[PDB]
Amino acid sequence: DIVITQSPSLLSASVGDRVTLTCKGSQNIDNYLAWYQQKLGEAPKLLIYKTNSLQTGIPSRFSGSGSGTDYTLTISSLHSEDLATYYCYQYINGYTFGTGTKLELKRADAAPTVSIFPPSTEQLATGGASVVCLMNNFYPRDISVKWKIDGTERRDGVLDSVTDQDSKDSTYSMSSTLSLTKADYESHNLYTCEVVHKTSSSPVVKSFNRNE
Amino acid sequence: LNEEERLIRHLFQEKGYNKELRPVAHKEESVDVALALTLSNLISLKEVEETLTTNVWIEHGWTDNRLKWNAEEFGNISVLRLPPDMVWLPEIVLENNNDGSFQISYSCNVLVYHYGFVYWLPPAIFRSSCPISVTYFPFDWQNCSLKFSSLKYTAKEITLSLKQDAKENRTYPVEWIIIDPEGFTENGEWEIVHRPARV
Amino acid sequence: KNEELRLYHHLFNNYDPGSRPVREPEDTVTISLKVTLTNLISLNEKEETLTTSVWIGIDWQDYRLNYSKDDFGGIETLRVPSELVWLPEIVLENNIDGQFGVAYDANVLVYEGGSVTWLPPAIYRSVCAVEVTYFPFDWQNCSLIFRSQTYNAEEVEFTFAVDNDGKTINKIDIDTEAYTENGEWAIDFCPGV
Amino acid sequence: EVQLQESGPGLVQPSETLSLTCTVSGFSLTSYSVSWLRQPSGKGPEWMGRMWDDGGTVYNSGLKSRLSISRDTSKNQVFLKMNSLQTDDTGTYYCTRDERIRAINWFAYWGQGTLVTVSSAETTAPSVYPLAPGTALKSNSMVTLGCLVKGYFPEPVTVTWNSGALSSGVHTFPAVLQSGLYTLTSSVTVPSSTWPSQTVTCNVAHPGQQHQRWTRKLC
Amino acid sequence: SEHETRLVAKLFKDYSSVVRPVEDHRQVVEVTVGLQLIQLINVDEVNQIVTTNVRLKQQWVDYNLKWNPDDYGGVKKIHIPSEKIWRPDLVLYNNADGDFAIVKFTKVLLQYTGHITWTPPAIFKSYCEIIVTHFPFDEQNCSMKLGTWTYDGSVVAINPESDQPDLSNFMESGEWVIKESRGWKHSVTYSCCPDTPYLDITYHFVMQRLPLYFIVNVI
Amino acid sequence: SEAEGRLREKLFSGYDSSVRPAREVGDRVRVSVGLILAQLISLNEKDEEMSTKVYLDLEWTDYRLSWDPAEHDGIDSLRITAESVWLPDVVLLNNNDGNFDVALDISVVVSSDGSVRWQPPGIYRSSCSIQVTYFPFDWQNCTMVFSSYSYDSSEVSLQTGLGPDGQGHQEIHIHEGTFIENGQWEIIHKPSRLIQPPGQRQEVI
Ligand SMILES: *[C@@H]1O[C@H](CO)[C@@H](O[C@@H]2O[C@H](CO)[C@@H](O[C@@H]3O[C@H](CO[C@H]4O[C@H](CO[C@H]5O[C@H](CO)[C@@H](O)[C@H](O)[C@@H]5O)[C@@H](O)[C@H](O[C@H]5O[C@H](CO)[C@@H](O)[C@H](O)[C@@H]5O)[C@@H]4O)[C@@H](O)[C@H](O[C@H]4O[C@H](CO)[C@@H](O)[C@H](O)[C@@H]4O)[C@@H]3O)[C@H](O)[C@H]2NC(C)=O)[C@H](O)[C@H]1NC(C)=O
Ligand SMILES: *[C@@H]1O[C@H](CO)[C@@H](O[C@@H]2O[C@H](CO)[C@@H](O[C@@H]3O[C@H](CO[C@H]4O[C@H](CO)[C@@H](O)[C@H](O)[C@@H]4O)[C@@H](O)[C@H](O)[C@@H]3O)[C@H](O)[C@H]2NC(C)=O)[C@H](O)[C@H]1NC(C)=O
Ligand SMILES: *[C@@H]1O[C@H](CO)[C@@H](O[C@@H]2O[C@H](CO)[C@@H](O)[C@H](O)[C@H]2NC(C)=O)[C@H](O)[C@H]1NC(C)=O
Ligand SMILES: *[C@@H]1O[C@H](CO)[C@@H](O)[C@H](O)[C@H]1NC(C)=O
Ligand SMILES: CC(=O)OCC[N+](C)(C)C
Ligand SMILES: [Cu+2]
Repeated sequence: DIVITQSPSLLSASVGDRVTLTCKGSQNIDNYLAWYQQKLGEAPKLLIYKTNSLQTGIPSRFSGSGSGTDYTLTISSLHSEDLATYYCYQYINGYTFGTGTKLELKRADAAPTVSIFPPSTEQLATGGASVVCLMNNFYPRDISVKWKIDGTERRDGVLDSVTDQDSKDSTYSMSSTLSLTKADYESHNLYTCEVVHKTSSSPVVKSFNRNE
Repeated sequence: LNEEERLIRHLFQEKGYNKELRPVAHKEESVDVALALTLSNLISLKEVEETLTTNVWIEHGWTDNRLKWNAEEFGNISVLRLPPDMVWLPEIVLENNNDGSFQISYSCNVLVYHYGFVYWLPPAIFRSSCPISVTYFPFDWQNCSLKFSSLKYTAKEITLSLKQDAKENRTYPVEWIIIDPEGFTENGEWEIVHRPARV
Repeated sequence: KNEELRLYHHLFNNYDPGSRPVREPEDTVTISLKVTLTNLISLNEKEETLTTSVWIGIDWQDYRLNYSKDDFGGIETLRVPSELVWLPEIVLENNIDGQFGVAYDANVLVYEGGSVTWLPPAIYRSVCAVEVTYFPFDWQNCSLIFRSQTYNAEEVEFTFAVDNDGKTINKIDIDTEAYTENGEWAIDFCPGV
Repeated sequence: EVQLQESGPGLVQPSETLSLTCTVSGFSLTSYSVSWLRQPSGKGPEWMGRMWDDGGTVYNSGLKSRLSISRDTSKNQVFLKMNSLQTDDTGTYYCTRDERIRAINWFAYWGQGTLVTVSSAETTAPSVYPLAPGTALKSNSMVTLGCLVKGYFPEPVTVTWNSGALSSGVHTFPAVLQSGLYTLTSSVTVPSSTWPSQTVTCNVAHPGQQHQRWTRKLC
Repeated sequence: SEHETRLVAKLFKDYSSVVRPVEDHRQVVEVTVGLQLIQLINVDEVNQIVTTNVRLKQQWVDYNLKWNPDDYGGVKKIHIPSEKIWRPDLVLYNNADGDFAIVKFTKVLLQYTGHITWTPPAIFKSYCEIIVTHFPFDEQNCSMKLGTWTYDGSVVAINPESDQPDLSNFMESGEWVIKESRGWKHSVTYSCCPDTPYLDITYHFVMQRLPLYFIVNVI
Repeated sequence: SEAEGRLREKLFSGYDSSVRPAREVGDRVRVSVGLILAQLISLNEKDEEMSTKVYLDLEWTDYRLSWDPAEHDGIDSLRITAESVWLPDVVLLNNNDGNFDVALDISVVVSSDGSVRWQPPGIYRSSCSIQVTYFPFDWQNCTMVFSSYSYDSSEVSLQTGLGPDGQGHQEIHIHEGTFIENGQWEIIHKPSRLIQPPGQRQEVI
């Protein structure tokens, strides 16, 4: 079937900005492309079909354009209502969907509030030694985290997740963890969390030595 | 949405077009039908069978105001092509045929124009009866003819007329068989000396 | 009530003769062909036309027409107009007058178990290039080419009919109760491929 | 007017059979086709199959053996049944009303979608470990402290700080699955002098077995 | 087992064979026309009529006859009666005593892309100017002027499939050898229709008589 | 032409062209059979066959097709395609090539009193016993036998068409101003006779 790609994967724009999401197939889609708007926890809503037919009741600020293998969705003036994930899909040969473009309101850059916590006594009593590192209220979402133990980096057992934009300040929050056994933890003493973010040329670092 | 399909729906389903009724405001009115004949090839004149075979195009033309539409309302469609089964036809046949082939050979699409003019140019091969004057053979000339009239309609119902054509914004009747240099094939035995047309 | 009417309604109330009798599109319909020659009407050398009267034995399985005689009063054959069933549209490709199809649209026979049989009579005029070199002591290799007009080899597949002894009849069948000898042309061989 | 509502079990054992009911209102199944879509976690949506208006069905070739679709035009319900379930089937399942132009079809309306999780793990109570800084690197009036919630199954789990005293300064990072069980974290902003003296407590509840815990600050 | 019937029903529910098969009426229908010559049946010198068995392959895309193969289990082609669809009205202009248009309405092959292939058989009895000078050693140049009768070049454009007729299935005649064959597309303006040029493809065959029969019996 | 459409729909509402317009079960339908000869195409002695181009002149009353013209905007007559009304199956019994029927089903004319007139053209090749003796001074007596194929004399009564004055002008009509004079044969006598049956059928010869 016709493979479909979208760009950007994540797009940030301020209210009122024109945005043009792009959708490109591996084969001629012959204008049989549709766009729908999906919000977290809400039923997806069809915006456009046949690349330019506006769905009834969709605001006229949405418009579609394209031909052959390249297509675009244009929002003439971004409203706050329109912050959502937009998928193009194709229905002329099979059904294939884009990965989706997530659209966020643009925000002033902010450095993360970084903190690090050793495995508490209660976790160590249960034999768990997972380390945790937090990064609250940062923007943009572009962030990277590295764990270093006794100066040596660690990647096994590392897991993390990032919240969506806060509804009041649009900043992101991230948490990251390093699961370890009590034996593996006690084999080392130095632990540090290294946070890379676009607001600085050097990483923010936090560290602890042994139990608190 | 194709404007042609919406236009055809408007003309036939919404307007309720009836192909069996003549295009007239009142039954007392006759339908004026213009005929011309384009001779494409004089296939043969068989003296023994007294049968002239000709490949011809019969130019029918009449007005059907039921098929009028505003071009601007339907995407600027100025001409529409319809099966002849869809529209009323004047039902004109070769009266003096020699073999029972009264009707045209191919029922081509009718052309309908937005101002209500209906145009039809079916091709036909006709085998008309042509009595042969053998007297001066082989130096003979033969006065063959093709007689066209309607049998389903009469002078009370349809008025036959010759195709009118225009030069210098003045109209004249085409009182002759049309010979088109792109469509016409010269017969190797017979030279067409005269080719009149009369109502 | 006539059980044939119940059988006809059961078979054809939800039957489409457009689609082939296949459960999946990629399945071939196997056709059993058994051309039976009734007479060689003539070989016209001047026009190079062989005229023959034949019966075109066509048998195939149509799973949609499957029925059991026990459910319909013991009916073992139903005659149905051929326009109602799917047909392989077998035509004589090497005809010369343009008569591709058969001369009479005989009813098909829908046997129990879903076997469909068609045996229409046909008169065929076909191209036979005549080698006049040894006339009048000449022999002529006329041929009849049968194919589906519509379906390709991956949609409809031909096979020869199988005799009661299990031997495939890879030749034109001749029935002593139907064949009338031509007084001008003897027939020596009639293999099918 | 037009609405669709998927319903079904949120958790199904592997190799069990999933069943979903798409309830329909505002239109008649006899005149609109209903397609089924699913969105596997971390992937784009895929078409599973369609219930035709004429009552026929068609299925994705990858799922044709695993799927059956049926409907009740009197109840305005479309049923999906899927067997041989596997971990990779975990995702959100949508039923869609399909529009048409001649033979071409596209998804015009979506239901809200039902999250289906395929996992063998039995319901398990969370552990709630306290998080406290390993060094006194800061003393500001706004310092972040949290709690680590691990081992519970299934979702959801909820975290609050001194119950209703949580205030807006609370964050709840999305849960993560490890070794077939969930892990979650939360943090609160508190003065550096408050959290060692006030009994700042993370309150955690797990409706999967109505479990409840409270963990105070320890350092 | 019902999906091809469903497909045919969906395609033709509101299909119109009257309108041209284009998305927009200002578009031109692109028809590919390939004459296949199966047999030179006769060359009637005295009547100047040539009888030929031909297949007139016609190919065009019908915008409305598209379908998605996944909706119908991967059905990518179907056979449908040609009387149901719109067809180009190719007429043999130089017809002498046969039919002008195709009369054997065989089934067309329709593909999921909307591409229609139609290969109706015909016996064209076209007029040919038999040149008598070099008889019985004469070469005859007989032609077939084929074009859409009512659709003009701005409305339906016909294009030759190949520069030459397809002779791959030509049954070798015992009287005439086709030394050359070619197809030329022309646009010409008729006095009927001065503002709209009409397209035609004139296929022609240079046939050389085999003189041996006439050498023996006459010369 | 709205009133014509209304009248046409009224007449054929509940009409059945397969049923002959007998009012009572015993009523016969009287069909006047006239013949107009347009061209004696040829006479073939080898086939003993005469080819003629003729117009029939069939007239009968169909009570189902009567109407009051004052109720229908003064429409006193109507032209209707022959396939939609009941037609007598008058055919050439003595044809030589199997073409019983007429060459073209032109429209019938229906009068408001229900009188239907039909004048279809026919191309006919009747068998004609050739008087071989006095060739080439011979004269030939060819016959065209027209009868209803199916209906009995008790259902359809054929009659020779009367003259325009109602005279019993039992002759083949020939419009001498437009008749295509044959170059080899001269028409001397052209009578017609109604032949009474010896379930039997009447014939007009
Ligand atoms: C046996 O008999 C047959 C016929 O019975 C005979 O067939 C002829 O064969 C000759 C060649 O042997 C053909 O001649 C060629 O014709 C080609 C097609 O020409 C047509 O199309 C041209 C396309 O140009 C534009 O056309 C329109 C615009 O009008 C536009 O939409 C298109 O996109 C395209 O751009 C067109 O130019 C051409 O016009 C010709 O005629 C007009 C008026 O009639 C005149 O004004 C022009 O000057 C011109 O003559 C016509 O409509 C053509 O392409 C081809 O050209 C090649 O050769 C010439 C020289 O010969 C070079 O100058 C040129 O660069 C190319 O190399 C050539 O002209 C002829 O058309 C056939 N005719 C028929 C009726 O089929 C066989 O030859 C006979 N064989 C024997 C005896 O052995
Ligand atoms: C009567 O007429 C029949 C039809 O013309 C004759 O049968 C044909 O005879 C010719 C003789 O040249 C055969 O042609 C040869 O075939 C062989 C076999 O190859 C075959 O398979 C390959 C691969 O598929 C294919 O390319 C060939 O075309 C053949 O189909 C070749 O090796 C030779 O090169 C040559 O082509 C025909 O095959 C054969 N056809 C059939 C259907 O029998 C028959 O011989 C005539 N009989 C008499 C007594 O006159
Ligand atoms: C065609 O139909 C017959 C009749 O139903 C099938 O034969 C069996 O019939 C009995 C009825 O007593 C059923 O219980 C069986 O299920 C049928 N099937 C078999 C395999 O025994 C028959 O199978 C059908 N199909 C074909 C191809 O003939
Ligand atoms: C029709 O053509 C005119 C110009 O002649 C143009 O202004 C108008 O927009 C056209 N309308 C449509 C519906 O295409
Ligand atoms: C309009 C129409 O039917 O034209 C036919 C004649 N032709 C093809 C020579 C122009
Ligand atoms: Cu199916």
